[PDB]
Amino acid sequence: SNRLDGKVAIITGGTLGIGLAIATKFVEEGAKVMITGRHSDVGEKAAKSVGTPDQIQFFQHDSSDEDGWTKLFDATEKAFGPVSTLVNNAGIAVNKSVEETTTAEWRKLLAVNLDGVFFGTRLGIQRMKNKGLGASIINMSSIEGFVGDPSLGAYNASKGAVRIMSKSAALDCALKDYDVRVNTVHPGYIKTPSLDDLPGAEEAMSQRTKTPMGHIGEPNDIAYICVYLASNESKFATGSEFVVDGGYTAQ
Amino acid sequence: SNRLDGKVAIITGGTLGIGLAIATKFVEEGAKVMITGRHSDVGEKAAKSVGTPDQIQFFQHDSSDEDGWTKLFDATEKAFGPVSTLVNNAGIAVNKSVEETTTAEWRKLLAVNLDGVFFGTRLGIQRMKNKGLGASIINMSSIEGFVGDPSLGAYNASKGAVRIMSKSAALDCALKDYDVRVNTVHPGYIKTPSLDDLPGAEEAMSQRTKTPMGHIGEPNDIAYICVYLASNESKFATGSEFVVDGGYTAQ
Amino acid sequence: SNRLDGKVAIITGGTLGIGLAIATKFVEEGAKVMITGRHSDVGEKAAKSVGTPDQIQFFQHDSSDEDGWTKLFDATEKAFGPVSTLVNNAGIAVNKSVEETTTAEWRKLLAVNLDGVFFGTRLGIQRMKNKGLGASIINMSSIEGFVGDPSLGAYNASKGAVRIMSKSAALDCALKDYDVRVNTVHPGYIKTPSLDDLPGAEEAMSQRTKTPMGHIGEPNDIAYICVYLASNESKFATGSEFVVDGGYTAQ
Amino acid sequence: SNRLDGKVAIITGGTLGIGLAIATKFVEEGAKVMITGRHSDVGEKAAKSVGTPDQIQFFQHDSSDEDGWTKLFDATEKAFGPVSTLVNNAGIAVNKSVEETTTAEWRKLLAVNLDGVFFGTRLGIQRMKNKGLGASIINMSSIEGFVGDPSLGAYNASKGAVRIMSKSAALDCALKDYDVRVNTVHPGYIKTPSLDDLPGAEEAMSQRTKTPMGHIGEPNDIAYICVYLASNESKFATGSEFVVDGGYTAQ
Amino acid sequence: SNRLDGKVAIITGGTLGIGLAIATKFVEEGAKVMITGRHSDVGEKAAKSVGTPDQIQFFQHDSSDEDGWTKLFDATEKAFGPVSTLVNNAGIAVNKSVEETTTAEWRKLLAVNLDGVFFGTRLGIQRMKNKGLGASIINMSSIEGFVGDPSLGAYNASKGAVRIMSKSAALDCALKDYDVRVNTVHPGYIKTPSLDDLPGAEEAMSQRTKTPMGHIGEPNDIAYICVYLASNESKFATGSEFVVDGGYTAQ
Amino acid sequence: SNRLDGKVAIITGGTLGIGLAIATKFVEEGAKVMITGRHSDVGEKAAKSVGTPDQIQFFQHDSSDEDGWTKLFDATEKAFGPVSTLVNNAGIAVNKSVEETTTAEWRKLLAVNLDGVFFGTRLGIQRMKNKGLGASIINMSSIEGFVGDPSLGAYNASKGAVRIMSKSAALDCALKDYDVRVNTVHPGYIKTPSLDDLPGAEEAMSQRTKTPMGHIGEPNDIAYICVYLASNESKFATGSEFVVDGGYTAQ
Amino acid sequence: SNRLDGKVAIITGGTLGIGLAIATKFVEEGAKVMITGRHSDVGEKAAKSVGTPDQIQFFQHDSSDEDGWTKLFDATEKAFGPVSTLVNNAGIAVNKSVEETTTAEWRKLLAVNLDGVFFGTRLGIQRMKNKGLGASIINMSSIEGFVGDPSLGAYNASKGAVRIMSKSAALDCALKDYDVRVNTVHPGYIKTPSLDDLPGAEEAMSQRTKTPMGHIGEPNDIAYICVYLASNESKFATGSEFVVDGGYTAQ
Amino acid sequence: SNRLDGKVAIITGGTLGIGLAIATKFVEEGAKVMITGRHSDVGEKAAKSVGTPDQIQFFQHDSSDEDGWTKLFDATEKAFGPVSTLVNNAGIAVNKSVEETTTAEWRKLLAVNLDGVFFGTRLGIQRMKNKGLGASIINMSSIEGFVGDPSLGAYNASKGAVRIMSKSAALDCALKDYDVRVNTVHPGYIKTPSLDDLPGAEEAMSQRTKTPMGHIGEPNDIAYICVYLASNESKFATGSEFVVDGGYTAQ
Ligand SMILES: [Mg+2]
Ligand SMILES: [Mg+2]
Ligand SMILES: [Mg+2]
Ligand SMILES: [Mg+2]
Ligand SMILES: [Mg+2]
Ligand SMILES: [Mg+2]
Repeated sequence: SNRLDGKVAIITGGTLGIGLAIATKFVEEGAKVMITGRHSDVGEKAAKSVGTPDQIQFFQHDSSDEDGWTKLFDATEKAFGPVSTLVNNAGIAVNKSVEETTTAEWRKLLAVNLDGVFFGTRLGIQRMKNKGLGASIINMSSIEGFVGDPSLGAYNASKGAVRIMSKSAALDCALKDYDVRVNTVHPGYIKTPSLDDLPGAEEAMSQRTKTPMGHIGEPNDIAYICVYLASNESKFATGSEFVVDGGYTAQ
Repeated sequence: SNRLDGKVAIITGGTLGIGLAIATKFVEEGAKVMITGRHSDVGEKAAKSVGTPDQIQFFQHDSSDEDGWTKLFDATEKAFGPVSTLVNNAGIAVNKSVEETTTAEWRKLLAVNLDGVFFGTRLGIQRMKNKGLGASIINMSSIEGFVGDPSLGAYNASKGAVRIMSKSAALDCALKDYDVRVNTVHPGYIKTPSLDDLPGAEEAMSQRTKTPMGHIGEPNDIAYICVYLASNESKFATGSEFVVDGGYTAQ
Repeated sequence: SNRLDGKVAIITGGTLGIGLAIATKFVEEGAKVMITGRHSDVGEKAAKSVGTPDQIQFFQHDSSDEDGWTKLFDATEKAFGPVSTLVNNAGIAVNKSVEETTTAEWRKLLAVNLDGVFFGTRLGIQRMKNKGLGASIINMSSIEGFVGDPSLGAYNASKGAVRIMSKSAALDCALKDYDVRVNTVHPGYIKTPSLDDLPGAEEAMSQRTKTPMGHIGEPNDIAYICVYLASNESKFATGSEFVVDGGYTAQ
Repeated sequence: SNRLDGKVAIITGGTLGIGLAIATKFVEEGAKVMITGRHSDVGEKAAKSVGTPDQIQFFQHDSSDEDGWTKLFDATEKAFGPVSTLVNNAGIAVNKSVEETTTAEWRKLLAVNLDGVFFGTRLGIQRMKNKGLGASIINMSSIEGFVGDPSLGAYNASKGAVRIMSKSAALDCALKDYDVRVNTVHPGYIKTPSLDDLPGAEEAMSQRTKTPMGHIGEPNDIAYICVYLASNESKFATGSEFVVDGGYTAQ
Repeated sequence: SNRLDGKVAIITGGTLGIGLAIATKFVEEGAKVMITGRHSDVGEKAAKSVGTPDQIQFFQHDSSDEDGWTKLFDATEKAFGPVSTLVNNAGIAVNKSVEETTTAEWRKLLAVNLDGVFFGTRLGIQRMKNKGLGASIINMSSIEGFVGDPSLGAYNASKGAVRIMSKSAALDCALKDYDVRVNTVHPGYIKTPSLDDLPGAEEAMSQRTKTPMGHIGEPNDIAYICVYLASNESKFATGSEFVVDGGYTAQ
Repeated sequence: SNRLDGKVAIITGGTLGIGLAIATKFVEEGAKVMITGRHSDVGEKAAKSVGTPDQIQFFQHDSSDEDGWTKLFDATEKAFGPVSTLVNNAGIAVNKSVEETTTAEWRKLLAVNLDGVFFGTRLGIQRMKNKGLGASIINMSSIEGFVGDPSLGAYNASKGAVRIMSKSAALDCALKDYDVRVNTVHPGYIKTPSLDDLPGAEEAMSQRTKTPMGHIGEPNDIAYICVYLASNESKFATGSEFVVDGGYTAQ
Repeated sequence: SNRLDGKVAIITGGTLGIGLAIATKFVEEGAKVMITGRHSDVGEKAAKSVGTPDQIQFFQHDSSDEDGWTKLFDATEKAFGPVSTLVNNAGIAVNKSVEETTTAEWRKLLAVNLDGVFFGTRLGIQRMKNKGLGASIINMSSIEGFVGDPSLGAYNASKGAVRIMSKSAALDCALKDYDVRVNTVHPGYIKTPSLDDLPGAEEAMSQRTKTPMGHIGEPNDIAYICVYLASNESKFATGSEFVVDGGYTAQ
Repeated sequence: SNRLDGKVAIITGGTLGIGLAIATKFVEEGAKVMITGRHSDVGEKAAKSVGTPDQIQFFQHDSSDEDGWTKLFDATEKAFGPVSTLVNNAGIAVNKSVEETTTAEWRKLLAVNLDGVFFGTRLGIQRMKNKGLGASIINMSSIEGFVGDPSLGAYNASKGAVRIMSKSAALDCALKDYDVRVNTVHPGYIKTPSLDDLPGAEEAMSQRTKTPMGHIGEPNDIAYICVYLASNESKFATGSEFVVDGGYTAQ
């Protein structure tokens, strides 16, 4: 324990599901955390349920709002000191094939899943570089950044852009000695509130033809791999992809 | 010869460089072609230099214009009959790291390199499916869809989105028996007019630490692989990536 | 036509299935060919069925026989002149998991699928370099060099070694200006005699959960991609992997 | 701490370099360990330097000795109880291109780097399955299982086989509910004694064109990622590849 | 009473403030109403507080979502029959001068105040024309569509676009005999929840130099003028502007 | 109904056309009315046709007679109690351009259309202020107070003066807390007897280039807008212009 | 310079304030001018102070004298040739609300501000039409022809009539091809002798709540806009209003 | 002449039509000018045809490109010194009713006609304020910012936003003593290259029912009014609208 001693972390969309589990384990390991979300009653209840205000707080912010990113970092710095860790987790999904995707659907999904991650990654580098913090940016992609799905058109493009954009960021901060690492995490199917939104997807993706283990994962499975990437145990890991999918992409 | 017997092809950005070479070899192999571009004097001169109006014509169209895509297909169908082949080639580049990319730069590059390819891929599936044409959509990505470059931030995201979005399209048309194939092509550094725009990039990317062959490629190197993917010799190839880079990604 | 003008090619295991199709299309495109195999009566009948002795001949040779490789190159050079093209095609498969694979089974498969390809690649570089031939070595891997299968343990290991060993050879001949290219081809499931070793594989791999097109391929699907790699159209392609699998690895 | 509570681990080649660091961190986290090697005086000194005989012991064994693998499991089970974790770490390297590799060199490297890993993986599945141990087999590959190097011919082939063979094992134990996970670790260049086999490799691979961070790693960088894969935090990770290379493969 | 006999109305942003007052008086006068909003708990409570489900219901919808507009009209038609009245009320404000407005602020405000009104006005004409319904589209502009305010830059542009765009719509449906009227409403300062968001604005805008009446208005003041424009008493009014501002624009 | 509960209204020129319709609807909504005119036999018949003497009565008075205005207010107050509402409606028109207007024509039209409205507005403020009546003065202007007509010279000037003079009165009664509101109504072309003064005006102004609806209005179209302005629903409306013209001024 | 080459202009009330400045700039730009006024000693001194008798002269005339208008045109034509330009500038103001305006005050102001402008506009059209002069009539209105003031009752009415009457004249001379243009100028508060009629108006109208620039204008500000309207640069401008008020009417 | 002595002006879209005429007259009056456009051959030819490089130059720039605005001002400052005048002229049109406007058409027109004008107005204020330059921003709206047209939906909204946004800018720079004036110009129909794009619109808009003068204007008609607004003759004019339309809006 205390594998994240002295760290200051922002976690976008950390009030439910995967992000909420990441926040819980981060606090358990010594970090001070700021979770974000769009609904404030859910968000404040989530922060209080994990710990005290000097351990974790909430900040209402839509990841696609460019102006909010500056206020988010200022607030976190004011409460806990300089930020050392960023988890770009907030994202959404659309159940459409490329052929049947409306232009409205296309723009709204990429505004969050791609533009938002770019806004945070870009400002994270500026604020955390050259400060001896052992900085780490963790961008949440997916197995849909490796393989395609016939009814996840815009989502496939979303996560593929994230996959390769982070490699470019990682190289720039390593060649320039910024003391910032960038890595991507690729979950399989995990039981979260948003997966209950796609009816019957859990049973379909628990078949052996899809997930060889015959079942899907839990939010803590993604939390543990991000503790590794946020801690100084991973000080030699940058620009790499980490897959936790129960065998999905192995076949 | 006549490996593309009876085919009807649209090639976006086919008035210079890589696209112009693709158009030349397509006509040489029996196809009827419509090249697009933004400058009309250059475009008409390019079409006439390759062949007669019953072999190839020009259509002024910005790939990021959504309304133009419908008029482009209607014009090509009126001149040559139903379209069977689409090459999503038009793209642009920005010499910026993720840290130093303005939001304006970000939006303009993705409007062409990602939104445009999506507009054509989406409408191509609708117009070419279920017609016995042996249809083929060829999306131009890059080696920057595999590896990152520290000063090609938005470009890396552009080509990564293209890489995985085409896999989703390929699966949807195969599971539904659409008679449409989708594949991506990943060139290395090729001597084109736009590469002279980035000063001294040719000599830098001809070092052995970058391109093991000690030199860069020519536009015909990309033309030949797209004749294969457009012809019926590749009738079992869909959702795959084809790299022609002189060894860049092998090390 | 005559895309392989003036080329001299060795094709191991060219008396059945994929190799016989490669040999057929090579002769049709102007090359002169020497196919190998272990049974000589089938082999002589195979050569005669494709063309006349001044177009194609047969040479009895076990791919795992190290000393025979020198006699194979000497015989082919004597009949047709200096060899310019090598296709390491001969291979076998066993339907066993890693847990239940005997050491005897393990050793015999790697002797053919790995040692044999190494014997040919090593001597091919020595014999074809620095002669202005536009030489090309094509090593036959598989989709099983990309993904795993629970009942193809030793076969998976063989084909993964071929995938990465060819990258090393390709880099060495490019950095040293040898005028030799090395590339790998990765077929999906193809209807050949070798499918009798995997009982029931055609029906099993024709499900949509396996091959999205709902069917498996034919030997000519692999022949056409090897015409491209053997011809000078691919003079900028080295160290790359080319997949023709009907969508198998895209999901 | 005690992230490896109650685990029993075998680490081949755990008397130097990476393996010794894995053994050190395993004991620190609660596991009981048996390290192997060929020289017994160094091995006994190595075990004693890490802890007491009830924490860690040594067993003289050549990874290529098939019969010794059964005695290795019997000895470890007798001292500590049933084995739950296996790290196939022992390996060697040779600085030779494919063109200039002797058959003797080829056979000896694959006997250790490939046959040895196969011997352990095969018997590990048999001995650890269906016992509620939360078993985990970690096979040591490399970045040379992803990209090629012009002077690592046989080493590239070895490590590529390990990469894809482990996927096959992982799928078999997940589809059959064996309670065994299989994953591979791919280190970059790490300062170990084994670097004396590649002369001048530290200075060569510390150029920015090779490792973007401008330096190579230390053995503890690989130890921490193997603690994650050996613990139950990774219970949803199987058949995956984890890269710790300082940015090497991102460009 | 029953001045709106038999009418079916959609009111965007009708769960608070001005829109909520419009909805209340509409139901009181015989109309059947569907109010929209982004927060569903507030929205459902608002609908129930005004009347029964056969008088008024709620529909969660962001006016800037183009796809939602079609579902909004379908839902209202399913519950109450064909829609006859549309009130484009939802809007937001930003306290910035033109000089100090960020591009992010600019785009977000116009996405709601201009794009949203255009989406509803465009689809309203298509759905309500040529059906004998006595249709009426009421677009909510402001006094800031007549005069400027030094710290309401984007808002001034928002409401000015609405003012003149509705004139074009009104003329098109009158020249074509569509039986659809379009008019704009221009409130002064009204005590609503969003006016409490701009601190001290109420006291500042209640000075006689600003509002000659020495006080600001109440939500019912805007409700009554929209009952007139929705009823058949205004059957000769189209393309006109109606100001209720307590004298603001008279001086 | 009873939207004008307890109100006492004077309507000049209420024996024909627009004024008679205003009087009719005023009584229907609870007000008690005194209509004026110059011919007494028509006037008495008009009053009786609308209702009983305790609802509406007639008073012979020329709007340009200054002394008669005091007797008009005294008579109305004696019959119904204190007056709360005034509609300055009486007016006439002449079909002449500025170039060909006689001074006699000029003086007579402004004596009625301007001097008369001034006489009533001035005395209305004096008599109705500071009595808690919710007083409202409605001055009848026209679209000819907004745009010009080449053959309505003197009429244009009259109606433009009314438009801006009422703004001045409205401001004075709001700054001084008089409890009196002043507003103007601007009708388009309405079918009344007064159209005999403009020969052929109905057919001329019913062209689409003039009134977009293709027809002119009826007197009730103006009556309804004056019910709103006379009732307490408009208690926040003062100094404003309300146009009911069938789209005339929108183009 | 000489922007008014060959023009002959009458300027009513050109012996003080705004008119004297218009006369000064007119002569400087080549026009020959006749200024009018009621006091002849001031008028003769004013003419002499601007230039010589062959450039500018004086004519004693009260703008409300109808018969004098014919002698004014005859005198000016005799001295300089046919008149081409008329500026209806003479006007007066009274500081009274509508409620407290005497009928005597009302009649005298409209006799000058309205009847006088009508007398000149009517005869100007008759005398200047159809002579190729490029004629231009400029009627002086005010911001008080746009907005109301609580203590400028009769003045507001005068200036509103001028605003709309000039539109009617402008249309008549354009539809009939008279070669006469009519336009209005609307000044803000300007420092002139006429400000003694509104006591304290300079300090009152220099507050930022009134004139945003914090000061009032000078007579030359109005002279320059009348040079444009009198010259042939404005040959496409007719029936329009030109405001020079320091921002007064923008808020 | 030299009414624009010592001024430095940027004119967007000044290579054709209205802007080209504005540039010509500006140079004639002493200003130094930088015209912008998208086509560089047309643009350079336009600059040279008006004057020498020390009088006028060209700068390729799309007004909708946000990044280009900073480079445009820097270039003009480098060639001529600090900029004092900005003319936001570049705009485009779409021939669609609100009902039949595609979302693509809507976004593209507003990107130029509204976003572009905002980009220049915002940066113009920052660069020209508080420098004693007598700065002037002239925004090109239209008569379609006053009245509507049934087939100019997006254009009507474009010009209405411009009309009211400039009022807000004018007030902010006057209240803060910025020495910057903002005004809008509203042309009628003018014969330009883009008006020949709408076939037969010239004859339709030259009818007396549309333009009372029976003809349309020429580019110089708009040039002259912008010389007035750019010169110090208009130092008291801010936040006002200037119409030159041949009587269009007067009826
Ligand atoms: Mg986008
Ligand atoms: Mg797969
Ligand atoms: Mg690399
Ligand atoms: Mg009009
Ligand atoms: Mg005002
Ligand atoms: Mg917009």
